[PDB]
Amino acid sequence: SKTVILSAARTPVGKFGGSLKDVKATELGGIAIKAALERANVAASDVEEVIFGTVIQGGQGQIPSRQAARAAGIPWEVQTETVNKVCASGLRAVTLADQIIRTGDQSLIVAGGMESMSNSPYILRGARWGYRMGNNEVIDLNVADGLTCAFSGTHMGVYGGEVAKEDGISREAQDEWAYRSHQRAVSAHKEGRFEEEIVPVTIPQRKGDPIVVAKDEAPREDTTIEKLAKLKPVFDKTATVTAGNAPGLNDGGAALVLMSEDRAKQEGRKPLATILAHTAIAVESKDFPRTPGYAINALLEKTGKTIEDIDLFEINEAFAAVAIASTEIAGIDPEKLNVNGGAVAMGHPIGASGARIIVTLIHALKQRGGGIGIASICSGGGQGDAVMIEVH
Amino acid sequence: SKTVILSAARTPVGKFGGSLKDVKATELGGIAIKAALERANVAASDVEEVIFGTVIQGGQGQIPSRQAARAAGIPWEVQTETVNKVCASGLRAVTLADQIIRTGDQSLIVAGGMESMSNSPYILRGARWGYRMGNNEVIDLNVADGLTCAFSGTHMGVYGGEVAKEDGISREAQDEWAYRSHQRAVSAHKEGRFEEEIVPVTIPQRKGDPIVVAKDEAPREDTTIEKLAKLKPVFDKTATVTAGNAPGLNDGGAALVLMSEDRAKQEGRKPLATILAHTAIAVESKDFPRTPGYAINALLEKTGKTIEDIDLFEINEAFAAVAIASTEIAGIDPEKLNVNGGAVAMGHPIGASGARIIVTLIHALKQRGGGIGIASICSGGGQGDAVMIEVHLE
Amino acid sequence: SKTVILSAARTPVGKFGGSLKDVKATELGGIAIKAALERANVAASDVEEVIFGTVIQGGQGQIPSRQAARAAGIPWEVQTETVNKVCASGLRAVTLADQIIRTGDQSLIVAGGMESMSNSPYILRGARWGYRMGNNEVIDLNVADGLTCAFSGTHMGVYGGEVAKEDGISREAQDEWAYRSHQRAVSAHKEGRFEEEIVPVTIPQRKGDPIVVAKDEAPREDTTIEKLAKLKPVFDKTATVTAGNAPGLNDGGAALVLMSEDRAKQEGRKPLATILAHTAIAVESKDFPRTPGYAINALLEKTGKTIEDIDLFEINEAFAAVAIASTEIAGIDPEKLNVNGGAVAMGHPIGASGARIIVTLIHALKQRGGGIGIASICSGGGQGDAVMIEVH
Amino acid sequence: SKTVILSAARTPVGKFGGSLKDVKATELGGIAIKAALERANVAASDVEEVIFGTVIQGGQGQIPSRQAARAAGIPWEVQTETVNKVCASGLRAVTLADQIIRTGDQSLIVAGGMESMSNSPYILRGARWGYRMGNNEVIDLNVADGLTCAFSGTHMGVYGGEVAKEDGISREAQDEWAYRSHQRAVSAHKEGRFEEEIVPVTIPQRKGDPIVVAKDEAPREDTTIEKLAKLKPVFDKTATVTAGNAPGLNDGGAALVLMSEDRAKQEGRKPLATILAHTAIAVESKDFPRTPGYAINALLEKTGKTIEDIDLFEINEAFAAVAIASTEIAGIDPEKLNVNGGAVAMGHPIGASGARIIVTLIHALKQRGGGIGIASICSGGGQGDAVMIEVHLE
Ligand SMILES: CC(C)(COP(=O)(O)OP(=O)(O)OC[C@H]1O[C@@H](n2cnc3c(N)ncnc32)[C@H](O)[C@@H]1OP(=O)(O)O)[C@@H](O)C(=O)NCCC(=O)NCCS
Ligand SMILES: CC(C)(COP(=O)(O)OP(=O)(O)OC[C@H]1O[C@@H](n2cnc3c(N)ncnc32)[C@H](O)[C@@H]1OP(=O)(O)O)[C@@H](O)C(=O)NCCC(=O)NCCS
Ligand SMILES: CC(C)(COP(=O)(O)OP(=O)(O)OC[C@H]1O[C@@H](n2cnc3c(N)ncnc32)[C@H](O)[C@@H]1OP(=O)(O)O)[C@@H](O)C(=O)NCCC(=O)NCCS
Ligand SMILES: CC(C)(COP(=O)(O)OP(=O)(O)OC[C@H]1O[C@@H](n2cnc3c(N)ncnc32)[C@H](O)[C@@H]1OP(=O)(O)O)[C@@H](O)C(=O)NCCC(=O)NCCS
Repeated sequence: SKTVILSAARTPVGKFGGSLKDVKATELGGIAIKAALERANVAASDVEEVIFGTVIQGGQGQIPSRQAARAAGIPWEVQTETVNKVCASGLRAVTLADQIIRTGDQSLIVAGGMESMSNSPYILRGARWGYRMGNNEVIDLNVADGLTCAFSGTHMGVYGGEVAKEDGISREAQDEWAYRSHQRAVSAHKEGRFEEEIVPVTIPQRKGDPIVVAKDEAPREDTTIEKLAKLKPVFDKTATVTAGNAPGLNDGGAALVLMSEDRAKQEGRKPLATILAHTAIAVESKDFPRTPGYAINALLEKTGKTIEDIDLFEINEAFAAVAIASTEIAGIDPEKLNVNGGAVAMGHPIGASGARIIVTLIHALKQRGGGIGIASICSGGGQGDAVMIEVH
Repeated sequence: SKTVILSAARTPVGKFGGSLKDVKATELGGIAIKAALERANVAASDVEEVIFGTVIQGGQGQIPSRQAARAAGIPWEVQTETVNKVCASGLRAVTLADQIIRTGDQSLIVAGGMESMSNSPYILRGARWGYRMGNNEVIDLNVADGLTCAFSGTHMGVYGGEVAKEDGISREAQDEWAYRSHQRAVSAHKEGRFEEEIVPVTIPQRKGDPIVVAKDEAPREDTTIEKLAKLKPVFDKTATVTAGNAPGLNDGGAALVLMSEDRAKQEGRKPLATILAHTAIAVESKDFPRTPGYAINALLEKTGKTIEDIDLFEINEAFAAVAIASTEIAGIDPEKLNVNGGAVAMGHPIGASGARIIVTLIHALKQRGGGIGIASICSGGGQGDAVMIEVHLE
Repeated sequence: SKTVILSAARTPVGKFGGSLKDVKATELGGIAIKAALERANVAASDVEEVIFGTVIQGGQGQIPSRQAARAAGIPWEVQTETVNKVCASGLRAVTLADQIIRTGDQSLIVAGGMESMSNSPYILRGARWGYRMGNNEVIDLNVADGLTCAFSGTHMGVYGGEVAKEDGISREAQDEWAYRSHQRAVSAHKEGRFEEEIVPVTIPQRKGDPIVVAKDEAPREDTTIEKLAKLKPVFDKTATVTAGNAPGLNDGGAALVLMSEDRAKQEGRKPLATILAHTAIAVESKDFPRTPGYAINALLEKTGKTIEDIDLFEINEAFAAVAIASTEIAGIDPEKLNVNGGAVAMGHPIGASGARIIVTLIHALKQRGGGIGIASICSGGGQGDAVMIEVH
Repeated sequence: SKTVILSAARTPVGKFGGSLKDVKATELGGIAIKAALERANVAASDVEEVIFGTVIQGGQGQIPSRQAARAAGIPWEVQTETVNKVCASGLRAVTLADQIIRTGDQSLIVAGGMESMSNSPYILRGARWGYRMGNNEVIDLNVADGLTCAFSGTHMGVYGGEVAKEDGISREAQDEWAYRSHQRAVSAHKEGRFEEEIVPVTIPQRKGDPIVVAKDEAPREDTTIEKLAKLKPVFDKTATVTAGNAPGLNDGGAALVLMSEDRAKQEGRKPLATILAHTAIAVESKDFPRTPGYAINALLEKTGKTIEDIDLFEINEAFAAVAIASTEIAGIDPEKLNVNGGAVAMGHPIGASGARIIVTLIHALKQRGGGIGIASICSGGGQGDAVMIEVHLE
């Protein structure tokens, strides 16, 4: 009952309708999974279970995790489940893998997440039994299943703005975090700090030569405080949340290979990282933006560690407001937060983001010579999940 | 040691466009969960995790398990995830609850599943970035995400007929198993053997009093071998699979309350059942109908145990052909299989069926004076899952 | 330059999603056309032109008039146009035929109208070039092309209520007209006064025996002033227009055979009726309910006839309010108006109604021993058309 | 006696999804109508009737002719009807105006047509009363109402290739006529021969200054026989019809002002042109491409006249194959046919094309010093319409 991470791989994150528009979510997951197995030196046929997150499942076909496992070359004989915990899906896949391995039921699991918000369909409610008369709506499945509360219909972006308002986080503080997120992502890319974690995506072409996507699409070298201050409130004209200080709709895949500490020892494998612990909390839907600091505090209490014991943090930038608020709630030095950039700059491919931030955290830790990291992520519907990892 | 089941409840199963047409999947889940908590005498605010299965998630809204949890009165502070393992979703929700409780991370979980195949939407692929010109498809999401192979586009019912053909199971054997399934379900309803497991669904009317649905809609009192032999093959003129020896599209929910052995003893709680063990196997998509007997064989191998120690079996009737094939492959006595009816009579609300068969198995064990049971279910994509349970009275 | 009517035939009028739900508009038009040719004793091959009205053309296929001509057994060699003047379509087809015959360019035209509001599709605007993101609408083509003003988006039923309000026509007066319209339609049917004009519709069956529709579906023997007074305002909670005092959405076909007076004389044909004259007026969209009395007054001025010279009137019951208002504006004895019932009782299959009221007027005239009739009809967009016919 | 044309105006023709993408059909109609009234020096409030053609009416809203009339500034008090005779709609609008004026019922009519094939919607058949289960079609309304036979479902382009095959018109003859069509259209634009007939379209931008579209978008300066020979057949691997020797889907409007001879003389108005005569014929749907030459022959027979008395012809290029076939059938000198280009180069906005070719014919006659012309157009469903006009200067 201890879980090691042998490997951690992610695709670049694409913009909505951008570089990965013609790649299915399951293909992005397959690419991440295959790169993780290569980097782990694990044969596909030795995988015992695949646990894969994706949120907008409508129209992906039967059990998307199986499609991603098969796209990776994992044989038919390996069992799989698809999991949905909205933004936490990719992280919960990993913490579920940790739990299953700690029972001894399995010793080698692939876990991660995938999303192609570019390829989400539109739906027709009412067409099955008939509209009869009067106009009806054609519903963006990203909006219906990902971006709006199932209880109130309110957009996540309205809840983000309401929390920023109640927490007293200014427009100017949010635009400063957005700027810093862009500058750290462009810097990390230029200086080669994403080279190790990224598996490029090759897109067969109508033309002759294949398109290679090797870089995160959304970071802007040319964004500035001045340009961000010009943008308009997107969800409410009185709020502070804009397109510039909120993450986009995005496409991406992320995968990790997990193994029992005991099996890795016996096989003579040097793990990339160890899972020390994880916890989740839940609050009302409208308070989802508050959860990452609560989840971090809950995990510190669980482990008996203090904030000063943590070398780096990845808090998913659900909004810039959420990185700032969660910094206050947990008393985090922002110099140790999202040091290679975060979702405001890099995007939020919902089902992948939870696994993506672990992949980024591991490599950020390796880059500063190892240490202890927490990845924390809030999720629509009002949950927060956090995991503590060690890179030796 | 062994995870305990305090309670197990299911809705009636409705026909497609039938008696539960106007009830959302998440409401069916909530009703089942609330009845499970009432029967367990567990407070909703003491639940630590809800793990709920559903397959056609398209258009249900954010994290359907959470909607089901809230519909049951479970507070905001309880964590939840939705799981999808096609037909196995409701069963894998339970075996995941078992693994989590066995780690010690939690001691009280609600697990189960739900589906409203009636309320699944249609989709438009291509409308987001534009058709430009030419006709396109408006796609039935039950067909796209539930009933067709992600790899080949082939209907599960084609795979059902192909496996029945290859195993040499006749049209006549399939129709006899279908007639038997209806006789056993009708018989279980009329003799009061479903009364304990079913939580009725109350549908508030715009008009007069509420409608209360208390009975499984699909079982037919008046079906016969004669009528079944008249039906035409549905997926291939040359195959043996009809609307009468294949389950329907259906609406339902089912829920169980799971607790650690240790916590159950501290609180004075007698288990309804114990989870002994579970396993899963996986094969090619086209071979999904063969998995239940293989899942049983691997589960027996794992527990050192013998087919003769098992008092009752629930094998989800993915087709009549699957109950027959699995009987030979596991060497099962048919008199010990699906004794109150199965999916051919009762229906297959995909996300719920894996929890549903465990609820039916627990109550069939209890009616028999107790014993050991295996629930086994195959799922689209080529998986089989089986769980071994123990039921004792007093 | 005079036009005779050799024959006049209509299908029964079906309710929305009712008796004619599985018959295409072009099939309803074909059935009417074929019955008119039989009743005229005119060979299909001698027809020189088919002019046919239909309003909701979306999804009917290429030139619906040609489909109706071919469904009637009219050979490929006969020319055809489809015309759209909303509610006036079926009447304008007839008055256009009169004009063409008065030039001598042709001497034998089939004219009429057809509508299947049951079979109108739904549309997606935005799907061609792509929604990109956000919910959109699926639009009822009856609502978009038939029932709402192209300028304001307002429902015809809102304009009906606004005119009833401005003209001081009470809820109670409208419910009395609705009751009278139902009682005259049921009476006409029971006493055989629709037997001559109706051509039954035969619907081939999944079962063995074909369904024969021989009766107008919408008239209610059991409707009463009491039941009508219980109904709620449908378009605005402060207005007087209800489901009971406004016509429905309906399905129907109507056809007439027109011939030059000179050719009919030479062939020894006794015409059913003669077209004496016609006129149209136009007003702003919102004033469409006012046009029938104006059109009648314009036609009396044109012919130098007075209201007392007219034996019977058919004013299409666009609303009960419109029969009442148009009665005042033209000073019409209501005992000579819509004597066998009208659209409030019988339905308003938009593209057919203009031809339908002429078919009804001719037979109502024959039943009282001949005389002079005016048919008048308002049409969405703010037009009114009226025709004066003689039955000798 | 003879109806007179005071004026004739057309928009540029836009490509599908091209330069007029953001302009509704009714706006294109209004722009053409307003330019016709300006050029006729006729007051909008003196018009007595608007007869306007459009084919894909689905989703345009109530009586599109009235929307076009109001877009032109024509008052509410002017009567209007929309007509549909597929590709002949714009031309039959004019010949109907001619018949009405010849009765004396009216003395001043606006006639013409419009289409925005760019803005045609998709439809859902079956969503009103419900799919129940199974995939359905989302239908391109251009395809359903414009481009396919109501009787067979066959694309007009299949009928085009079948008639080209049966008439023995080679791929090479079709591509030479296509190259010629582009050369003549490009040439007419560059040499200022379209400047008089075209009314530019001004598209107000959300952003900076308005976009002014003044040029036909489809004519290609850089097309060659070589490039045309490289294209693959569109509707049948074995046919000769390509994207290059068939017209596109296009956006456009065109309008004419018609007046009685008597009224024109009272008001001092010199006619742009006189309508001499018109006729229409009808054949089987599949034979629609053969009708233009037959319509010309019947119109000559009717007027006692001879093919040699006609100075210019506009035969709508429904396909290159149709211009060639019709040339043989009517015995036309190609040097007198479509002399400023036709639909293969210029496009086919179905509802407008029949008015458009009359506008182009009037200005080609005027450029030639005057004369007699015939416009002939075939239409989906199997019709042909031809109109004879006279143009004199001074
Ligand atoms: C906020 C949101 C509505 C924006 O959608 P969008 O309008 O498509 O966003 P875009 O990036 O296309 O548009 C924003 C505009 O601001 C500009 N902009 C955005 N970020 C900028 C930056 N950092 N610097 C400068 N300009 C910027 C863009 O260039 C664009 O302007 P343009 O139209 O001239 O190109 C969408 O990304 C969203 O809903 N995000 C939240 C996702 C979420 O909540 N996920 C979790 C769900 S549980
Ligand atoms: C088989 C299937 C296509 C049938 O759909 P359907 O046509 O809507 O089925 P119905 O329930 O309407 O039955 C069709 C006919 O058979 C008849 N029939 C069905 N079962 C019968 C029985 N036991 N006795 C007599 N008649 C019976 C019905 O009465 C009906 O007759 P009717 O149309 O005259 O009323 C559909 O249920 C299916 O695809 N099921 C497979 C489920 C599955 O594979 N799920 C797992 C995938 S991962
Ligand atoms: C008014 C309108 C919205 C009604 O649509 P609808 O709701 O489908 O109408 P229905 O007849 O189904 O419903 C009306 C209700 O009143 C009742 N009702 C209607 N007429 C009645 C009568 N004469 N006596 C008693 N009850 C009557 C019906 O039974 C029904 O009640 P129910 O739901 O219990 O069956 C629709 O017919 C309409 O828009 N009409 C105007 C058409 C028009 O303007 N055409 C010209 C366009 S240019
Ligand atoms: C023929 C038809 C299917 C073509 O549609 P499409 O594929 O959208 O056509 P495009 O304009 O995109 O042309 C296709 C290709 O041919 C090329 N092409 C077309 N005309 C060309 C020319 N003159 N020279 C060189 N290349 C040419 C285009 O550049 C394009 O190449 P690309 O795809 O690499 O850019 C369509 O226009 C049609 O159905 N037309 C018939 C109209 C009709 O029948 N109307 C009357 C019915 S009642």
